[PDB]
Amino acid sequence: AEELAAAKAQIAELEAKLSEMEHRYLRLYADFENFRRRTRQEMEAAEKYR
Amino acid sequence: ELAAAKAQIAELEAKLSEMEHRYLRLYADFENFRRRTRQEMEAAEKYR
Amino acid sequence: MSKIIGIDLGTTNSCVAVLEGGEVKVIPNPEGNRTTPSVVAFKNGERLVGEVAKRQAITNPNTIISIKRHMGTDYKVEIEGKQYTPQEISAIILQYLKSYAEDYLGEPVTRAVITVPAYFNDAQRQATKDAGRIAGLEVERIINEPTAAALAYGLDKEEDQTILVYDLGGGTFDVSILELGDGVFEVKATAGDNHLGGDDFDQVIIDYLVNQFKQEHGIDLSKDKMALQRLKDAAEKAKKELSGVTQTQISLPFISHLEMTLTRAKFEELSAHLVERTMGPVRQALQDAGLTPADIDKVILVGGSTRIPAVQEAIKRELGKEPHKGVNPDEVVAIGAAIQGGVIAGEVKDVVLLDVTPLSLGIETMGGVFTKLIERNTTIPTSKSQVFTTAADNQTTVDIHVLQGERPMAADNKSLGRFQLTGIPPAPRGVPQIEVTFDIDANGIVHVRAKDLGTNKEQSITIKSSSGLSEEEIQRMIKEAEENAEADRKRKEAAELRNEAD
Repeated sequence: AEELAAAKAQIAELEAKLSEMEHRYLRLYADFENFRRRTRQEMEAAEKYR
Repeated sequence: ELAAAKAQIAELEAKLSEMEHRYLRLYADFENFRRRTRQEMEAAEKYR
Repeated sequence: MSKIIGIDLGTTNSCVAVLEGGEVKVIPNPEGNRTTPSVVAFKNGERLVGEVAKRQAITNPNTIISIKRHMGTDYKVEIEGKQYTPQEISAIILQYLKSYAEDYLGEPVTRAVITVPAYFNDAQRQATKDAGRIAGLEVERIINEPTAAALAYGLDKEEDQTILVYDLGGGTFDVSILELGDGVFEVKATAGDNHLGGDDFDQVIIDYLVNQFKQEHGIDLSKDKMALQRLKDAAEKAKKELSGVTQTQISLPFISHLEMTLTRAKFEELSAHLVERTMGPVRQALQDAGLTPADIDKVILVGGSTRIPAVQEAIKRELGKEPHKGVNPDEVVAIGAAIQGGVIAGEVKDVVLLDVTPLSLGIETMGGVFTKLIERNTTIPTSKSQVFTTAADNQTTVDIHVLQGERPMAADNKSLGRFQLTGIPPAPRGVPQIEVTFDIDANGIVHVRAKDLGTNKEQSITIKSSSGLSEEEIQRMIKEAEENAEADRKRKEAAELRNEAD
């Protein structure tokens, strides 16, 4: 009865933390993966204008 | 089902370790870029 | 998703900033300007905004100049083809700031946050979230300038405390006294001056200057505006110099020419009068709160013109201690706006530790010549891989020996690993490929692999300590490489390419 409940209880807390886990967890990626492109134009800008 | 609850629980804790790791290697690579780039733009603007 | 982008508007001081990774970032504008400013215009069918709007301002019907004064007011401008309101004009301030943060990042920011005054209340500080969403960029909250840079830095590690800010506007002054609610900010006191600041400073320079030139040649200055521009600029220079530097001069020559040796304590006795137009706002705060100059836990330096030692020699002898200078005060509102911007919609609790590598790691070439793969200082959770080939024709097997240090030599370095690998196929030297991935985890025990290709037979090692020892012992060696300063004489074994026989 109550023996059943902690199942999706724990499950709950877990995937729950997970959501954030995922999100933040590719935040870093996406950003660094952006500014490699950044510095990627930064050589282009220093190619004349430096 | 019964302890398959515990099974996924496992799965997810596991993806906790697994995840954080997936991150700290990230922190590694990210912060690491700097030494390099800084010095790259050094040599860029001494000459030219 | 999307990152929550800062935009402050400080009425002639303004910025839109962001956070990429673990370091706080101050954006660049379309103009070469580190920051382009708050004022704008219009014309037929086409808008003009920023530093590009503002010099078409003394040349064209449309210029709005520091509209900060009308936010939260019933103020309505009569302008061509429709009269206008502070909101619709600011919608364009941040429409342009939107296209500009977009033409920087490429990963759009819809969600955004603002920097307002600490004095403001339900009327105008709503006007912020509202006009914030008028341009189209939503506001996930509105900070206040002072609690903002307070949390650009940030106070929440620390304990229940008290503080007073320093706002220096563009020709406005302010300070707002604050306290910690052990996780909560409520701004307590407010003071400052409606016109005082950097431009005024430049004009005491231009004033004593022009007055002194009428003191010599009898010939007056201010009638002439390329001359006076020359003045504003060169005098700004001498200013920030007096701040940093111990002595100065100004080369303004081919005037029509003034060449002077610019002084510091004359500029100081020049400027040491309005530094007590501040002490007024300051101590008026000290009474608005009730707690004496001796009641505070931390205090700060903000604004553009705050970089000179004038106010700071008025303070070190005012409140007892030095300010936190750990910022680049000029833009210091912008980033602050986004700090929590990414504390909300984004990353949570942060160690950011073992972010460095003990030493340059490499291995045993050509009988001990040491080549690096890993350098020093390198974020630990990483691994680098490289593949050598055959010493000599028919190497039936290859031993592996790895070093840690800098000095390019065998026992001039610390023997780390020694382990070997056999079965290689017999054949000409240099050809066969053997890989070694130095695989460096975060936690400090380092794995290292070497494996043939064509074999796919592989031997690797799992080391233990990597250090086992202390700081001084290492740095005594980091010193030691320097100390040796050319044991590089082993370019002698570099000419041992004599090994080649043909």
